Amino acid sequence: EDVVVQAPTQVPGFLGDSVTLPCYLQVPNMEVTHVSQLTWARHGESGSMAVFHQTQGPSYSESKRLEFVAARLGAELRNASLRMFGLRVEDEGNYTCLFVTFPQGSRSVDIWLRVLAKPQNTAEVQKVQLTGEPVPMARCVSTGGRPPAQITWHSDLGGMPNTSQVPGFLSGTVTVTSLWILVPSSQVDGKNVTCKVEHESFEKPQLLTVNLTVYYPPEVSISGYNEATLTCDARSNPEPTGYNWSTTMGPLPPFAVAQGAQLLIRPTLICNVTNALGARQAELTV
Amino acid sequence: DVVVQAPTQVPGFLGDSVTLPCYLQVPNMEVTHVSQLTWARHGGSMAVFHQTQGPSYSESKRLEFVAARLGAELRNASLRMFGLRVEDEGNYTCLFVTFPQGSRSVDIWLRVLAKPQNTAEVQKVQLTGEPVPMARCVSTGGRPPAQITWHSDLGGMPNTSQVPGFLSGTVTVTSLWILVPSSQVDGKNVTCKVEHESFEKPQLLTVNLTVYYPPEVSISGYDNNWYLEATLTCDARSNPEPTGYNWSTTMGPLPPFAVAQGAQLLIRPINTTLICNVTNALGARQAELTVQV
Amino acid sequence: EEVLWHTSVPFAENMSLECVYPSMGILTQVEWFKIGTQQDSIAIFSPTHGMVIRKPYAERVYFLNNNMTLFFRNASEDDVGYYSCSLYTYPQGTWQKVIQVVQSDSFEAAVPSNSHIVSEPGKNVTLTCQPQMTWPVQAVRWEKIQPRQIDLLTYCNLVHGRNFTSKFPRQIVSNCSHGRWSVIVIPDVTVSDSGLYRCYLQASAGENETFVMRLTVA
Amino acid sequence: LWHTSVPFAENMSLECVYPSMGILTQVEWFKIGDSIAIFSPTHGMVIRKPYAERVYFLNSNNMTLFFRNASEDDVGYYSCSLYTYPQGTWQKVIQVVQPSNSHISEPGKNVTLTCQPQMTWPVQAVRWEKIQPRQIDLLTYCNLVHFTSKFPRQIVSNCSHGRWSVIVIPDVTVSDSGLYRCYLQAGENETFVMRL
Ligand SMILES: *[C@@H]1O[C@H](CO[C@@H]2O[C@@H](C)[C@@H](O)[C@@H](O)[C@@H]2O)[C@@H](O[C@@H]2O[C@H](CO)[C@@H](O[C@@H]3O[C@H](CO)[C@@H](O)[C@H](O[C@H]4O[C@H](CO)[C@@H](O)[C@H](O)[C@@H]4O)[C@@H]3O)[C@H](O)[C@H]2NC(C)=O)[C@H](O)[C@H]1NC(C)=O
Ligand SMILES: *[C@@H]1O[C@H](CO[C@@H]2O[C@@H](C)[C@@H](O)[C@@H](O)[C@@H]2O)[C@@H](O[C@@H]2O[C@H](CO)[C@@H](O[C@@H]3O[C@H](CO)[C@@H](O)[C@H](O)[C@@H]3O)[C@H](O)[C@H]2NC(C)=O)[C@H](O)[C@H]1NC(C)=O
Ligand SMILES: *[C@@H]1O[C@H](CO[C@@H]2O[C@@H](C)[C@@H](O)[C@@H](O)[C@@H]2O)[C@@H](O[C@@H]2O[C@H](CO)[C@@H](O[C@@H]3O[C@H](CO)[C@@H](O)[C@H](O)[C@@H]3O)[C@H](O)[C@H]2NC(C)=O)[C@H](O)[C@H]1NC(C)=O
Ligand SMILES: *[C@@H]1O[C@H](CO)[C@@H](O[C@@H]2O[C@H](CO)[C@@H](O)[C@H](O)[C@H]2NC(C)=O)[C@H](O)[C@H]1NC(C)=O
Ligand SMILES: *[C@@H]1O[C@H](CO)[C@@H](O)[C@H](O)[C@H]1NC(C)=O
Ligand SMILES: *[C@@H]1O[C@H](CO)[C@@H](O)[C@H](O)[C@H]1NC(C)=O
Ligand SMILES: *[C@@H]1O[C@H](CO)[C@@H](O)[C@H](O)[C@H]1NC(C)=O
Ligand SMILES: *[C@@H]1O[C@H](CO)[C@@H](O)[C@H](O)[C@H]1NC(C)=O
Ligand SMILES: *[C@@H]1O[C@H](CO)[C@@H](O)[C@H](O)[C@H]1NC(C)=O
Ligand SMILES: *[C@@H]1O[C@H](CO)[C@@H](O)[C@H](O)[C@H]1NC(C)=O
Ligand SMILES: *[C@@H]1O[C@H](CO)[C@@H](O)[C@H](O)[C@H]1NC(C)=O
Ligand SMILES: *[C@@H]1O[C@H](CO)[C@@H](O)[C@H](O)[C@H]1NC(C)=O
Ligand SMILES: *[C@@H]1O[C@H](CO)[C@@H](O)[C@H](O)[C@H]1NC(C)=O
Ligand SMILES: *[C@@H]1O[C@H](CO)[C@@H](O)[C@H](O)[C@H]1NC(C)=O
Ligand SMILES: *[C@@H]1O[C@H](CO)[C@@H](O)[C@H](O)[C@H]1NC(C)=O
Ligand SMILES: *[C@@H]1O[C@H](CO)[C@@H](O)[C@H](O)[C@H]1NC(C)=O
Repeated sequence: EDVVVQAPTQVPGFLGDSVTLPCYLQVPNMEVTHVSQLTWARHGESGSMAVFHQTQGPSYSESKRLEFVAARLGAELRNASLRMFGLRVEDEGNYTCLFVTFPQGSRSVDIWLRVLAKPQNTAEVQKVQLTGEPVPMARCVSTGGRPPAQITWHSDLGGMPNTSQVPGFLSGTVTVTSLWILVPSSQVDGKNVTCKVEHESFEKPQLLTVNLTVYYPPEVSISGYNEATLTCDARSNPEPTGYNWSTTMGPLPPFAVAQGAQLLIRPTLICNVTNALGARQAELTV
Repeated sequence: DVVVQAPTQVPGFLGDSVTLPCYLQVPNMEVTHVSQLTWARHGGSMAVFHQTQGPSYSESKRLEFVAARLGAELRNASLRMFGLRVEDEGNYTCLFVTFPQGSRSVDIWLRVLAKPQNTAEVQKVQLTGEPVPMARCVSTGGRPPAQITWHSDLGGMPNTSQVPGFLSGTVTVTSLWILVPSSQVDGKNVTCKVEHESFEKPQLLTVNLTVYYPPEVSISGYDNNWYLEATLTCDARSNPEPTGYNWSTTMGPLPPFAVAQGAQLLIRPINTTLICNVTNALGARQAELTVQV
Repeated sequence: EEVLWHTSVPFAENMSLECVYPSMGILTQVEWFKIGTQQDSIAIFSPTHGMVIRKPYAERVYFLNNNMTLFFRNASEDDVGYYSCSLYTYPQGTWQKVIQVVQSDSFEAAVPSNSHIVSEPGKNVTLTCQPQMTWPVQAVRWEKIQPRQIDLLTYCNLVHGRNFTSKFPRQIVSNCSHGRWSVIVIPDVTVSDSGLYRCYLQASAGENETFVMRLTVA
Repeated sequence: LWHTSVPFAENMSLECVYPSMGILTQVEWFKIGDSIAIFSPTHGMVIRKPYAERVYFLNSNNMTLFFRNASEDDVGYYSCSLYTYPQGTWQKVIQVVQPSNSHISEPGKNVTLTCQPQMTWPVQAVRWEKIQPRQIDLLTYCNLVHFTSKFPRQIVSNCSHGRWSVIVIPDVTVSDSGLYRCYLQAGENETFVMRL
């Protein structure tokens, strides 16, 4: 029976982009009203940022930033939708849309404009060597987001995360950096860790999988348990550069003949394997 | 006796490249051996140049030694920083590893700047009787914040404030020219001067004031010497401009000798108190004049 | 002020609230009561005068056989709330285990993990929880999520210190003091210690942080 | 301000042990405020006047400045700077000036040291120091509002909230035994010494 102002409670706008604040006055089918003015004001501000008179037209505080997209002279003022050009962080707030009507009186509605920024997600490996203390092994960055994006992790390894917030290239945005700290081992070498980034601007959370890289010395192993042959195999990153056979006393006995990894015994052996990280040995009593 | 010569301040621009000049002044009498060059922030080295190993940088495709070369005397440690950021603003130490004179260093303050964009507009007002903004002057995305000053013979007090610009590190300066609105200030202009380190000259922005006021009507053309043809003029001023001019008397309609011709009244060859009713978008205002023949 | 619980269980018809109190001091009385503004005593046990169950709980609750598990027979929607199992002894005074009863739909046991820790039995497991996005943090707590119940292991209030004594049947090395609250230790780990270990951080405005760590013991 | 504090003595020694990183360019000894000595692996060692008859060196990754007959004038801050490729500049600042409490031990174990504060005042700065009768060396520094350890021994410490009072020493040797002082700053200050 009464004239109601149709408008959303909140309007999500993007920084740098242009948004329209919807505000329409619903008048019942057979009800007659006279709208003579439209007013736009900010909560806490001294005056009105946009005013539209039925015969005098529009008046703006920032004439090059604001516009009445559906209000014109020589037409009934029913749509007070206002377009805001080049959104700024200072534009985030509660706005009032007013309709000066007769004989029903002024009709208002409050709209909460929220300035957002879609962050760019990047995930990279933090290649490290073997250490006792826990060090970062994965990095997940969510650059320039408003509000700051929430970064979480999923792993089959017990790694603790460290998150640090630094301001982005644009004011009001935050570059969220998240490191995945874990004590390195040969087991986690090649194994993957997933990074989940959550933000209001995304359709669904973005998942970023990262393969772990560990630089470790050789993990020496001998196979082959009256003539016999023993082979020396070791796992390292980078792969072994050199293999060497010897004994506890010193040089190889007169029956044992070796060349790198392969050793021939004719009717205690030590295998020294070297890579970029260092050299490791494996004692075997024969 | 050897001294490192470099400027105290080096100005650069956001996204642009800048060279940090630094060279070792050696007297013609003394002999020196420079084995290394080092660049570091205040207070981890940023750029290193060795006499046999050559250059080494902490950042990829961002730093470059503009003069230092292998097989040449290390005297110019001048470094070029590509694509400047607000985070790069700071004090940098330029060091020279000399023998047997020891290490010799100097400090250079790198300043990152941003040219601001200036705009100015009027603020349409009415006779409020209270001080309100009547002009606006904005200087967007400037590092450091720009200096805004107003020039007017009308008076007024400015309200300058600042908010962070589009890029983090830049500042948007907004100045409102606050004055109690009057009819006399309408149409008259106020200038805004914007001063910044990046400008070749200060920018001047002129703004004409707009005051909405009802008509200010007064009747002239009566020298008070009427004896038994003269024309009376209705002098009115309003914003928006008048839409009507109506002549009458306190008794009622105009007599046959008094003829109305627009904003003027012709008298043909008695005591009457003539009224000139002038109307505009804001309303009607009258003026009365007593005439005697 | 917030009501601190030791165990959280979902609502059920034949719902049982476990309370195993230790054999310590001169036993005076063991009692069950519903936490609220009005006095609501459920059952009171005397070591000389036996058990006494008050109305209107006399037709809803019962006991079987240092164990005071409170069993229910057809519990109503109103039985959702905070329950207390208090043990009064000399010279300690009071021992209290607070059990929280939550709605069947509101209770969540199927929560995903963030990190998987594998450990050999007998070793010490060190669990860490650092603030990631929000600071200053007002409260920090560690929980063990089981498919039918949640148990509070640690609780530290940094803005205004509170009374918290874990009623968990396992030794947990922890310190609420400044510069020590982030790390909790489980010494001489057993095969039974396998499960979900959730960390919860509470801030000023209301923004929270959850970090679930799954433990597997060989 | 400093990494090592040594009291004034007639034959005092200012210890400087730098890590074996990259390619050594030059090692320099100078007073913060004259240049004492300069070592070059290609050109050699050069000691300047009047320090030429006051200081000496004993010799590979060690550059301790020894004194013959040090006068009261030799009081202030001393700097031991290492110039290396590609790391750059490394610096150790020393200072010259004129209780047992807690006690805590098998070798090759992860020994944990905790700084329990008695004061309720919010802690803003924490610093651990190794105390010896001849020198006081700064182990770790932590600022909770807004540093590189010059000590040759490895000490693991966290600066994050809820871990700043704990410091661990991995694989403890016989030389690691001594006094460990902790200083807490809010305004108000607290000091705690631990024996090892
Ligand atoms: C780059 O470096 C300059 C110069 O600083 C010098 O190098 C530094 C690396 C360090 O060693 C400094 O000790 C050394 O001076 C920096 O400019 C200086 O900025 C500080 C403030 O951050 C000024 O310190 C003083 O602080 C006082 C309060 O504690 C205050 O009262 C002083 O103000 C008075 O003096 C100024 C003029 O200097 C005057 O305008 C005021 O009205 C008032 O009387 C003052 O702020 C230093 O004096 C500044 N020095 C110079 C030469 O300008 C610069 O900040 C730095 N850049 C970055 C990005 O780090
Ligand atoms: C001098 O000018 C400053 C700057 O504010 C100006 O306000 C309007 C006139 C704009 O059109 C711009 O020119 C400029 O932003 C005045 O200070 C500001 O006062 C306002 C209230 O009038 C404050 O607004 C609040 O802001 C918070 C969020 O920060 C909201 O939650 C509130 O609801 C409310 O909107 C504002 O904080 C304050 N400061 C700034 C920098 O905006 C100042 O009052 C004025 N002085 C005179 C005498 O005119
Ligand atoms: C724009 O406006 C929103 C909405 O705020 C309110 O909306 C109405 C329901 C009325 O209450 C209005 O008076 C008011 O504008 C602002 O968000 C709100 O912020 C306030 C705090 O400033 C929140 O209030 C408290 O929030 C805590 C935590 O949630 C509660 O425990 C308290 O009981 C109390 O409610 C309020 O909840 C919050 N509203 C929403 C929907 O989140 C918003 O800040 C404002 N924008 C600007 C820039 O001023
Ligand atoms: C302020 O008002 C004056 C006077 O109306 C404007 O000056 C005229 O500007 C036009 C530009 O199109 C020139 O061609 C004329 O020569 C100017 N003088 C006159 C007497 O017409 C001035 O441009 C106005 N400024 C602003 C910013 O509106
Ligand atoms: C009001 O105007 C906006 C923008 O022009 C438009 O999207 C919307 O549909 C209009 N509302 C009605 C009910 O006409
Ligand atoms: C001792 O510390 C080292 C390095 O952090 C670690 O590898 C080792 O497992 C620790 N030992 C125990 C028993 O925690
Ligand atoms: C840990 O987090 C802090 C921020 O809380 C950050 O400044 C620091 O660099 C991080 N440390 C490591 C080792 O990741
Ligand atoms: C991660 O590794 C597991 C095996 O450990 C495998 O099942 C899974 O498919 C891997 N994911 C990706 C994206 O490589
Ligand atoms: C292993 O080989 C390396 C490189 O030749 C050598 O330095 C090291 O002494 C050898 N170790 C043994 C036990 O032979
Ligand atoms: C080399 O040094 C001179 C000053 O001696 C300076 O003018 C010149 O610009 C430097 N070279 C470069 C490429 O910067
Ligand atoms: C002045 O003119 C207006 C418009 O014609 C009229 O409404 C008003 O009554 C007039 N005033 C007087 C006092 O005559
Ligand atoms: C308890 O409840 C379940 C399901 O409500 C029922 O199937 C079962 O018989 C009950 N168990 C006992 C021991 O009462
Ligand atoms: C306590 O008693 C109930 C019923 O006899 C039993 O199901 C429960 O397992 C007991 N608790 C313990 C820890 O023995
Ligand atoms: C509160 O203190 C009492 C001892 O006075 C203890 O029994 C009880 O468990 C404490 N409350 C909590 C929530 O731990
Ligand atoms: C950690 O493990 C060792 C194993 O020797 C044990 O002695 C120690 O008590 C454990 N730490 C804690 C806090 O219980
Ligand atoms: C450095 O050398 C001096 C003299 O040989 C010696 O006293 C000092 O202990 C050495 N430092 C170390 C850590 O070896």
